[PDB]
Amino acid sequence: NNHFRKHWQRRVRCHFDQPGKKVTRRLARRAKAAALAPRPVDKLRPIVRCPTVKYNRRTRLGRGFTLEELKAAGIPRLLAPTIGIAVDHRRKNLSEESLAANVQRLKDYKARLILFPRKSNKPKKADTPKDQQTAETTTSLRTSFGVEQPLAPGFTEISKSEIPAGIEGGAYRALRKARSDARLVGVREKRAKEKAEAEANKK
Amino acid sequence: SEKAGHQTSAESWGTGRAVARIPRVSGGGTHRAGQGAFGNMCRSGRMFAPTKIWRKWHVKINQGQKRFATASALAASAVAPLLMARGHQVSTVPEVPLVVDSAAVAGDAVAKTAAAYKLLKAIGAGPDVEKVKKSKKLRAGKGKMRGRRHRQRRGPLIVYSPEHDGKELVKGFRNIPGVETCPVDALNLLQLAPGGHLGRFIVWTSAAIKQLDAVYESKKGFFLPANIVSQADLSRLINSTEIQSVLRAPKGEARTKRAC
Amino acid sequence: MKVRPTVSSSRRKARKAHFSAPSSVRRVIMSAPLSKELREKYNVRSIPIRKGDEVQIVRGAHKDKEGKVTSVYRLKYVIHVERVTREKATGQTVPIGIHPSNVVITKLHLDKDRENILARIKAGREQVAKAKG
RNA sequence: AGGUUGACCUCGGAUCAGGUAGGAGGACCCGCUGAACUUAAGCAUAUCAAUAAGCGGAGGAAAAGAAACCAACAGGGAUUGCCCUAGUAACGGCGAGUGAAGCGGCAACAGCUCAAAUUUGAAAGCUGGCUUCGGCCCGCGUUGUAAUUUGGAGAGGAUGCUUUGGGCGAGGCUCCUUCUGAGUUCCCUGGAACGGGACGCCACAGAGGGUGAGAGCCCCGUAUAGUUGGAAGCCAAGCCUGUGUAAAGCUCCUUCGACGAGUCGAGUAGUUUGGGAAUGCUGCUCAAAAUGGGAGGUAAAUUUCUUCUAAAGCUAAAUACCGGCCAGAGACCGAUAGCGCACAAGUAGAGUGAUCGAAAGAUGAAAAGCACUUUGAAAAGAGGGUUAAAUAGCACGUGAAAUUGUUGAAAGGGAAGCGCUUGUGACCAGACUUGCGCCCGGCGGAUCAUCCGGUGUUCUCACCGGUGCACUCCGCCGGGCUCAGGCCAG
RNA sequence: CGGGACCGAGGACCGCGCUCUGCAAGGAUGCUGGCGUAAUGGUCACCAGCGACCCGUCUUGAAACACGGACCAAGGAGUCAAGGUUUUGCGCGAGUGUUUGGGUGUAAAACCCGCACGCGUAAUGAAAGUGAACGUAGGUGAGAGCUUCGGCGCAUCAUCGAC
RNA sequence: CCCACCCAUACCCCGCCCUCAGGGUAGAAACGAUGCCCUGAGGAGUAGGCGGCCGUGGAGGUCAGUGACGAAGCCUAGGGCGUGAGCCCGGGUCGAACGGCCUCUAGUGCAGAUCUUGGUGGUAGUAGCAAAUACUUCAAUGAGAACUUGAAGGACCGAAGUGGGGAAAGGUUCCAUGUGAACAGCGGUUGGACAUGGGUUAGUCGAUCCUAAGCCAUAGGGAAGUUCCGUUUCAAAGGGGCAC
RNA sequence: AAACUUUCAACAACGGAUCUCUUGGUUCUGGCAUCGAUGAAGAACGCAGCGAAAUGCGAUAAGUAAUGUGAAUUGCAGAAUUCCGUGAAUCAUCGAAUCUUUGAACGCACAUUGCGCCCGCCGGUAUUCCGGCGGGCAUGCCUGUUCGAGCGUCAU
Repeated sequence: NNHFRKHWQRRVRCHFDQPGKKVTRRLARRAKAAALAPRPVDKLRPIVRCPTVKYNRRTRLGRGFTLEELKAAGIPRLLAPTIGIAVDHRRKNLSEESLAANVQRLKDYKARLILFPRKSNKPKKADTPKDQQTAETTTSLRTSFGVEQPLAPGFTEISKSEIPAGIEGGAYRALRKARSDARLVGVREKRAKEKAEAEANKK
Repeated sequence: SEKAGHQTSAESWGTGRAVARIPRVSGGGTHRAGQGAFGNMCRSGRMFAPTKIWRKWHVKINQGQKRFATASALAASAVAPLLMARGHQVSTVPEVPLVVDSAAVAGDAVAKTAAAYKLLKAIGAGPDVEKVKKSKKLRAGKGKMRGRRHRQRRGPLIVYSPEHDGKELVKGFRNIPGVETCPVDALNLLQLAPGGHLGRFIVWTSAAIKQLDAVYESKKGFFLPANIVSQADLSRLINSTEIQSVLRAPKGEARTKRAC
Repeated sequence: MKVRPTVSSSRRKARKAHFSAPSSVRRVIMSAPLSKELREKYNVRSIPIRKGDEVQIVRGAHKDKEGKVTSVYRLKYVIHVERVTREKATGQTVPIGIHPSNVVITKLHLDKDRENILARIKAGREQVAKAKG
């Protein structure tokens, strides 16, 4: 199975510029870091869980924090993109756990945040005082605020006194039964309505 | 170029009685008219199988095999017979592997080329450096036109620890011909086996000798390999009493008498 | 070894630049060393050669000949020195082209611009020496 | 005066005041239009190919783009590109073949503007003209210019706190500029050292080139910190001042909460797609709705559910680049090669024209490119010169073969050429020239054996210093003897 | 018991032997002469005896026919890429693959890094789905090697079973 | 029917080369062990298969490699080695680079292709230089005169010309002076050749103006568009005069 | 025997292979964004003391100004440069200029150096004639100005 029946030599792409493009990307990143100093080179990203049943075991960085997450962390939505926080209005919080995890992430970032005043001679109450403005800082939010546990721990120890009893009848039997009711959910309802109609007719 | 030999207008004159059926340049009034075109056997034509840029130029090598080869080259660099067999001049070297104190290379001690040169003559790499100095020759062939004018031998390779010895020794040793420098954590097989030949002469610093074990303990996915032979002395193995005590008596000599 | 990316080690480009250099570049190319007395007087090693300089030839078949530079003929990269000539067949004299790297300057044709050149070269050499020492 | 005098609307004129478009380039990009050779035995489905040619339109990138998305999960979250998904789902005469996407990792990340509301206690908006630079006019516009709102919301209330404007600016960065280390030391060869030998020196510079032959130190440059002078921008630690007329954010809420039409969608036709049961586009016909509409890749009805919110619009980056400009390189080619072109090459030349389109580099280090004489009408020749060399003479480095002339040798009664083997003539490579070992005689010296001390070693073998006093060791010179020595033979 | 031709391989001893002071017994020595150079030997040209179709291609079974070749120099034709397959060498090994990317660099080199992913570790069925031990991972007959000499029995083959 | 004799690459014996096969070779005085020693057998070859070596351009390493006291290349009735492809040396010429060994790499090996480009033979001093009637004498010039000039003669075109002028086309070929080579299929002092200069004067001759056959703008309508139709149209397409 | 034909060798021819060279191609990589009605790309014609071409330039024509360097250019001729300097150069840089006839090409045309129109200025006896010079006159479209047309809608 070789697909060479078109004019394939007209659009052959070679990659001799791979090291040069790496050099160009590194120079661009250095320029961006120098322009953005002392801010980090990237924005804070939330922790989200991958879709589909294949990848829902693993978490990763998402686009931005939700408005509910920002409101529960006390960060206004207009201030958030100005202090290194990415905002995503499309994502919603369907469960408490991801919402709470991202809110704690935002609180940790806000606790570690140093905010310089807009005017040096007129500091405000929301700004970091000059005696606390000096510390060891980080320039990579993807490294300092990475996904520490993408997967659940694969090994845990318990005593044999607390071994669970298990599903009555067996796990295999439970799976077969659940599939059986999932396939027969409509038939039972139809026969129940038929029996109810017959009972109403001949009560 | 992809269009070389194809920027002509030419058609074959057909089967006839006079000329070969090669395509010929049309028109008139010039020498090119009527001359053959498009053939690899023709002057001013396209070559057979024109070379392309999508030829495979780079070879993917397993990192484990690279690390194996680097370990083997470093092991061969500590064998003084192989250093002489690779053409290095090490007859005045006090010990192989040659380890120099880091106090003589750290900071700006050998940041000057004169100081580096004096240190080399003190430690005994001087005859080999002089060999490289005297071996300069002009290249035979078109490499002279293509930017490769001179050829010379390879001198000593100084391996250092950048964290403890600094990096001014690189500037110090740069201008000496044949003298190469390398960090202990980025060792290069192209330097350790020049031309695929084992036994490079290496000047070590004490910091690099201390850090070499950490360097091979920090390589993930790689361990120092297990040899398939435990005792490399075949003479000791064969002439040991354990083998000789169970041998059969010899059935002949090295030379056999002619019977008839 | 060259380190800067604007420096080329191409022999083809170097020869093209050398043989197609304009006249002001050829003036700098056509430089000559000074004599030992001039070097210790001015703290200057080399200067471009011009008409009116006194030179001594130190290379070639006309070695140890001294004379004034009568022409700096930049088109074939040569100079003409007075009395360093040969005879054509017909008996007339034709000058012999000498490269400026084969002569040493013994007396400078001094003027305001030459003094400015010597002063700025000497000042640059001295400040380089103080910076590196 | 009313048969008059005007206000609008629409349509015109002007070398009116001020502007703008065209063409070039087109490698990459956005569209339109659109083949055939080819591959299918042939061949109207198909494939080549949604390609070549043709046409229109931009930029340094273009385009796309902040969901009428993917999904079905514990849910992800604008666009673009790389890897993978995957030669997979799927499509396909008589089968040749074709062929995505979601997730996942990474590069790069950035969000927003309108229409649909009454400012109605005040068109608060704007083009142009004249300015004394304060403004004043001719107008546009209510068939709607500002402020406010865009679904992430918002509008109205309640509530108590927060937020803001200007002006300097040390210092830093980008770009042209001045300047940078060391032998022309001695000897030999050579026309010329840049070659060989010796003695040095510099090196954050031993890249490259030139100079009469392979030059770190003769010259230009090369490395690194800097150092002169100049211009224009950007970043920026900090520092002075106005403070709330006004705007802005957060929190809560009874209520309100406008959201794009010949458009969506349906049928049909053509085309296209993996989406020939689930794709997109266009034409014709029909032609909507208000928790409505689109989608949920098998047609339909009923009941649910999940996701967004079309028919208006803007926006950097990661991505492309056979065009242009600048630059650096190569296990590339070395004048029939490499671009058609290393040269006054897209030139000379051909064709009515569209177009087609070459051949052709090298004296010498330096012209020193042959003075003068002589012979010829001249071209030139001969002497004599230049040069290191004319066996380099502007036919010019080297100078092969085919082919030609002279000289020398040979053969030849309708082919030569070739193989085996002698001979003749011509011309040659080897081999040999004496070595080794004894016995005498004559010389010239004690690096004879032993012992002592030191040193090194393989730890019992050696070297070094003293000792030999010449029946011992080492060379030389004359003889004599034995052996081995070249070719052809008996 | 004579007469003649061609040949002399090997290189201390070893062995078989015999006619046994030695030898003809597992391969030539001894004596002598001329010359010591173009004399032997070699190359080239030529004559002489004998021998000897012009190459390549095509065709079929083969010849013949046919096609190409005036001569010389230089050029001139199974290459590269992708995808499979068998074999060889190498590394690691139920794992393996750093090089999409990131870090680093004396800067297209070299060195370092890990998430995902590909292949393999499980198959079968159109699919829904289900999913590999009765036994020292079984019995029998062979089978290299080992053995305490009774047997244990690798790979592999044939056959009967089990999942 | 008999006797002897001739000779094949066949058969016998011997030497040597290669291949295959079977043995030997370490308390190593021990070896390009990828070596060496002993023994036996065999030897044609198309399509085809496999192995080893020779050569060319370039890359890494190495030979402290060769070289202006002469690298590479070329010529050679001069030699040596190899079965061979080839390798090495001597002599002559010449002038600036090149080679051996181990790995790496390829635009790597020619007698053919009516092969490409370039150069050169025999044919061969050959075919031929025979249409348009035709030339001759003296003098001059010149190195040289059938084909230059002057004179002297002889002829031809024969007014639908071998005459005198134009249109198209050419472009300086026109005129003067000078001229080596090349060209004028013989020669050349001559030349439309080569070199340096000079020469074309208009109110009245043409063009310029008019319209013919015809072509192209504009209005307007087609066409995705490059553009097509349209030339009097379904156009507000303009002139004159007078005014207390 | 010579000549002739052929072979062998030396030298000389013919021819331009081989070797060495390379201000040139080819491929890759990095950086940059900049044509035109304020008239582009392209074309034609001219310009040097002595040039035909290539190169450069436009009647200010192998060029002008400005900045910088600091003593040339060169084939010949002719001049230098107060060298202690407003300064050579076929020099570099380049911000000010010049920029013929054309060409999207723009008064109408163009196979014509053809034919006009508008407004100024100058000269020749010149209110009239003649000549020269300068500035202008394309199309589509936008905003605005001004002059208009139409019972199209009205007021009066």
